[PDB]
Amino acid sequence: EYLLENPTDAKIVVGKIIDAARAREAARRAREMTRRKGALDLAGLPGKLADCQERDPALSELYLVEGDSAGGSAKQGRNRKNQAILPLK
DNA sequence: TTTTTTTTTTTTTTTTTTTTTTTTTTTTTTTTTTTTTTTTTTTTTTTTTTTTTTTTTTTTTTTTTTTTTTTTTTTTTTTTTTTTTTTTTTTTTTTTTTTTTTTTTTTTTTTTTTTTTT
Repeated sequence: EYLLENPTDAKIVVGKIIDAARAREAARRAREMTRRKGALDLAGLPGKLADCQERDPALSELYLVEGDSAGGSAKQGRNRKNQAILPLK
């Protein structure tokens, strides 16, 4: 409600947050985009992998879990944008 | 208000690589054919007393050609070296034991929908 009420202060705070995010992004290591597992294309990755939507590394995670039951428990609750799961045996 | 620069994913189809279906050659495997072993009995072979006329060894002496013999010069034998094979320490790898962590499959039964063939 406060953000909707105060446009100028909200814009100033958003500018500060964007500057902080840019400062965080500048220091990261150089990299390149990577294909991710998807419905239309699998990219030759395992069936057990439950990959994420984010194509950029440094904004994605891989959770190495112990089995298929733990894999399902972690896959049900996660963030599909960043987090991926690869259940071992 | 019109007009100008740049950015990427698509019209893409062709080159490279990968994956997936194939069928010549040395190593297994089932068959027939030839080496082994145990019984019957069977004429047949073979073990053992008696007699007998034989034909080769032992009295005695003879010689000659194999046994004496010495010596030259070869040539098999032995020495060193190195290579090839055999054989045994050494190491590596794999399997089994019993409590732990993880998973993965094949079929019945009915009813309805896709998904190919005719």
